[PDB]
Amino acid sequence: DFAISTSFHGIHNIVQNRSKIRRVLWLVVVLGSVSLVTWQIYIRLLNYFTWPTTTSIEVQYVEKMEFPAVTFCNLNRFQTDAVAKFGVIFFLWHIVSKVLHLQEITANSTGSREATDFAASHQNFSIVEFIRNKGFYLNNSTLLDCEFFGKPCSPKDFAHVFTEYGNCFTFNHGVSGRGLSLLFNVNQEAFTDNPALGFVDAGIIFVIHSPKKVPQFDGLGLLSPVGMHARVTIRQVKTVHQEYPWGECNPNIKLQNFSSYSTSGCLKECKAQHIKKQCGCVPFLLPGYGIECDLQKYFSCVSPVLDHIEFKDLCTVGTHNSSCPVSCEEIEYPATISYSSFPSQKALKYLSKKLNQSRKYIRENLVKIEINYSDLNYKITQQQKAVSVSELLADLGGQLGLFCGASLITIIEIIEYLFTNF
Amino acid sequence: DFAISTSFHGIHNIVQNRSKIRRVLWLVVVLGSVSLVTWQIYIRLLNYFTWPTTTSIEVQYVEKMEFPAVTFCNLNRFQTDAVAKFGVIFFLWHIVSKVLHLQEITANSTGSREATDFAASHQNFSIVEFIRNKGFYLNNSTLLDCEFFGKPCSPKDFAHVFTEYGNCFTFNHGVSGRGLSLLFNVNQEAFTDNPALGFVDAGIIFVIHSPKKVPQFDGLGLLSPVGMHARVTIRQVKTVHQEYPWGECNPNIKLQNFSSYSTSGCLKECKAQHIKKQCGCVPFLLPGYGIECDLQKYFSCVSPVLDHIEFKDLCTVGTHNSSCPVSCEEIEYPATISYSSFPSQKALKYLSKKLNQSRKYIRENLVKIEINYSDLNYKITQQQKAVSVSELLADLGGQLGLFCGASLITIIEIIEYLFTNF
Amino acid sequence: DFAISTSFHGIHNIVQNRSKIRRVLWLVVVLGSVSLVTWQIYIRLLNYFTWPTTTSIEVQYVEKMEFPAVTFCNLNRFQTDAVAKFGVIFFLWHIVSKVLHLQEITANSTGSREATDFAASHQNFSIVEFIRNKGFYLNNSTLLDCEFFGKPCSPKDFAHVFTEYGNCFTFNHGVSGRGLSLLFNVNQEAFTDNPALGFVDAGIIFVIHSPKKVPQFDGLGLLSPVGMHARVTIRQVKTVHQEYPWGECNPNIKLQNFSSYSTSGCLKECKAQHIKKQCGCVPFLLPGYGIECDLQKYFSCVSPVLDHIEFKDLCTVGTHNSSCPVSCEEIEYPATISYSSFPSQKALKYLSKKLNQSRKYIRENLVKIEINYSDLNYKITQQQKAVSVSELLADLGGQLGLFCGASLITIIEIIEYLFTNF
Repeated sequence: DFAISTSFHGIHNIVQNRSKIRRVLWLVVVLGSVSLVTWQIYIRLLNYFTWPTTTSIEVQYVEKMEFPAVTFCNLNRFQTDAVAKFGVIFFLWHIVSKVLHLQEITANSTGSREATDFAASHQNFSIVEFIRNKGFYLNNSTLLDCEFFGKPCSPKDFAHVFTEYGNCFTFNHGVSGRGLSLLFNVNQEAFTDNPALGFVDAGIIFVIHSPKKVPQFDGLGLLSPVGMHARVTIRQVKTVHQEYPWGECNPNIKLQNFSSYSTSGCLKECKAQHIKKQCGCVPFLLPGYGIECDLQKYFSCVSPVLDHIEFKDLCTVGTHNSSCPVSCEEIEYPATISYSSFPSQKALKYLSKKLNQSRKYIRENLVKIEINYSDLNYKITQQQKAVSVSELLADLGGQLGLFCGASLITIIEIIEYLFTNF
Repeated sequence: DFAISTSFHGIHNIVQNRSKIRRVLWLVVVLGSVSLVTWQIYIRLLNYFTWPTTTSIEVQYVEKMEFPAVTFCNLNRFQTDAVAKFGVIFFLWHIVSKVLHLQEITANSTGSREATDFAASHQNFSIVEFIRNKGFYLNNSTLLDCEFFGKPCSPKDFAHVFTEYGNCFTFNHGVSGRGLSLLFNVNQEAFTDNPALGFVDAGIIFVIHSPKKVPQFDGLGLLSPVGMHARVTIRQVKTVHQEYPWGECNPNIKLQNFSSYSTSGCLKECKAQHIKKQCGCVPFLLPGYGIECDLQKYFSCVSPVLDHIEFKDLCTVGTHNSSCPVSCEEIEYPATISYSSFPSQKALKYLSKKLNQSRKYIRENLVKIEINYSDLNYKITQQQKAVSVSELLADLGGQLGLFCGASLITIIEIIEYLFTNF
Repeated sequence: DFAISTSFHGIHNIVQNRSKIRRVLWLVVVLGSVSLVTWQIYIRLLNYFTWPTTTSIEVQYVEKMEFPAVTFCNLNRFQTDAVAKFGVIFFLWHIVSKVLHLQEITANSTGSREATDFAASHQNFSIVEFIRNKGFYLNNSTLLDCEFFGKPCSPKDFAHVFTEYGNCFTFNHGVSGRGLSLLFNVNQEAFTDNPALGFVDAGIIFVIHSPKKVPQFDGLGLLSPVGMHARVTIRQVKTVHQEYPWGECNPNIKLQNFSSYSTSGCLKECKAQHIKKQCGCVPFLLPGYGIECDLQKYFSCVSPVLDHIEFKDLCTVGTHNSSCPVSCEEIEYPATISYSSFPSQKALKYLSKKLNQSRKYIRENLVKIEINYSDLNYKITQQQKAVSVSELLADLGGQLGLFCGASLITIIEIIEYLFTNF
């Protein structure tokens, strides 16, 4: 009956051939293969739900490509004559800058006692005004030369930015073997800072970032010494992550003002929100999230909260569980650096006359940098959903067909046959 | 009739079972699944024609492996006494070297006016002869020490090459922790060049490349300063690209003399052809493509053409559309550089007596380099044709079999049945 | 008969339809597709046995991650006053240290003749005791400052290790922008070594490695000069290899004491075994493999054997054939280094008073290092068995079903039908 009609292989022999050996043997093979189908399909479905993925890598030359943004800060942060009689500022800036650098601060120290006593008295003091006026600055005396792809550029092409290093200036703000070339005058005789707080090195610190991202110096910025010429070759490396089941991304999350999401952006936004809860003001190093806090509130309100946030781990990053998951698309600019003695014996005496300064000054103040695109200047890494629902529906077809030659229509036939029997 | 014979599932129920509920319901399921097959197969075929690809990465230690070729140039390009009374050469070389470095040249400048007036008069002048004789050279006084895998090597092991930096010498021309060790004497007192043209740094510039490729310094070469010891660890990174439909490669294109194709080689060959069209001679910095041009023709014929070629973008690179597509196989040598103070207080007085020169001279002239193979010194990235025609023919079989249990024979049966009906 | 029962498509037409055109044509299509099945399946099986693989890449931020171990050595290896009257030690250490550095040694040289004459006489001499007492040491006078994630650390946190550089000390032995910060005092006035043997540079040499691996300096260690501050950013890059058929790994091999396998560990264990065969003692630079050899046996027994081992290539590495195959899991710490002038003009006079030494001493002795984790501090590369037996059994099902709609049950039916005919 159903054996002659069903397309399930084997069963037709069971009824059609009634020989004892065949009538019994054929059913055994039917049972044997049928149980094999269930195991194989089970393995297939089990593997699918693990959410496997595979990656694709592309590397190419991009003749005309968008140069990134680069921000520069002086390793000496304050004007020498603006801090000679106002040494308290180093501890005040340390406390105030605790938002960006989370390095802890030791209470009862001599420095922290002087600053606290000062803040309680000089409540008018505006740290932002002081640091803006009495810090590093881009000027004809500070940026001796600069060129972008052979076109001269001026200090007016740099946008000012605040950072734990004080005033910082970013270039290119919002071809192989070509890029940005600069020449700085660190002017150690004019800019200084406290060495007792760990600021001993002299030079320029910079970070290369996308124009849409706020630079994050921390302990991550690159360095360049005085008296050497640094050649930096950068390559753009982009990576794409799948959503939570396949990757750690989470496109649902969006930052304030619906701005493009970035892991660093979430952390800054996350911290700013908490500080605005415990205290009614936000530090000026987190610009757009509200009002600026007074000097005193840094010691009383903002400082304890930052310790609490770190202590309770309220700003986790990374996994999708984290408050700041990995971004869907990550853009990175790996760099390799080589050095040459910048002032040559011929050039040393040429610059000495041109800049009207002694040769000793030149060797100790001038920093020369050169950031270029390599030849193979592009690379994309893609995470791919190895198998989709359409892809799985093919694999299950092969196994089911291979061992039994069945089909979804065959299953319906069996169910109908069982229903009649019931 | 055909229902009892066709293997297309479902239809057998339509005719065999004539019950109103079943006779109608079964056809509905047949129609439902049949339309599902077309959508799924359409998605499969649509995805196939996108030419997807997947990559494979292999990393391994190669005990005995072919060391690449390395070429060195002095950052000071001319002998001091050969150019003291012949300062015009700096602008002459700048104009002549415009083939390699495409940096533009400002007309009406004082330097360019003197050179042009000189060229109009000294038409006998042979720039190649001058630069070859009056430039950098490898000698016992310039290459103090050199060793390759523990075997001493001599200046005779270096092959001379012309470059925008003048005379350049390449080593190894056509094991972990071992490689090439060198010690140079830049001799700033003997080699100089114009700082007003942007040559201010002193040291050695070199590039690591395959022995079959002409070095391309441009703004891509690595640097090494005087008075420091540079340790460079290299790793060979090979990548393979599929043909145009799957990748950007194009194996059909081949260079002159059927030489191995390379993106840089195509650019040089492309430029040489155009210059030979507008002008009857080729610059000597493009060696094998014809005759050498006179000094005057550089100012009159070659220089304007290069601007035109860049202006019209006649030498695009990268995509398969480009005149110089990406090579099928790319070999790259990423490098990481570390530095130490080369002359120690003990060695400084040892070299002072050995070389019979003052300690000040040693600190400002000697350059020490060391290029080594890392432990994990190899890596291959392969682009693979994810699905071939054989691979696709399995996926289409699974979907067709799964939802209808049909086969290419089943389709022929339907066509024949329709033909009889027609 | 069998045509009406077999599920192999096409054959049913052969018997059922007896029209000359159809009776013959249908069999032709049956034959045509059947031969196509064999070719397609043959291609599938042939491709499977090549053992293809595909790779997956994951990159993420790890907020709290295990910092690696770092070991430091001084580029000057011996105390100046301990070797002034005992200059033979340089050649003795060169011979003894030949186990780690395999650089050959020239017999009949003046140095090797003095050392050999000394060894034959001073057979009591214990090289291990001398180097331990009369070498580099970590001390308050040598490690001026050190901090780990903001927590001060002391010389007692470093574990002593022997190396070709003499005494070496490893930190962290068995968060983004944070790590290890150090300040060394190379004290060139106290440590020296032979420049005639190729030790001319002064500074610090270090290698970053997993805590479970013995450091391998060789020509692979990183460098840091005196008078500059080096910022090292590291990222953990882990790779996994499949077994021999798919990759070069070989999990069966295990080291002595069933310790975790590592390519470098196998080489050290391999060499130690051979030396213990030809000679009855093992060098103390291979610690755990047996007894220490006498001073004389280094010249007589150990030295010739090492040449023989290298000459006969008894310690191959890499491929699964090699005596020391690639490890199943490889952990690597790529690093990028940037530099700044360490003593600023403000800090130079601050440290001069603090350390009670002249400014010239500071510039020539102090080394500052800083090893940090980057933001994207993790990465895993996985090699995957592209197709398993379950995966293959789907592809063979699609091809067989597509062209003939057959199944493993169909094949059995044919075999039984042929048996009856036979």
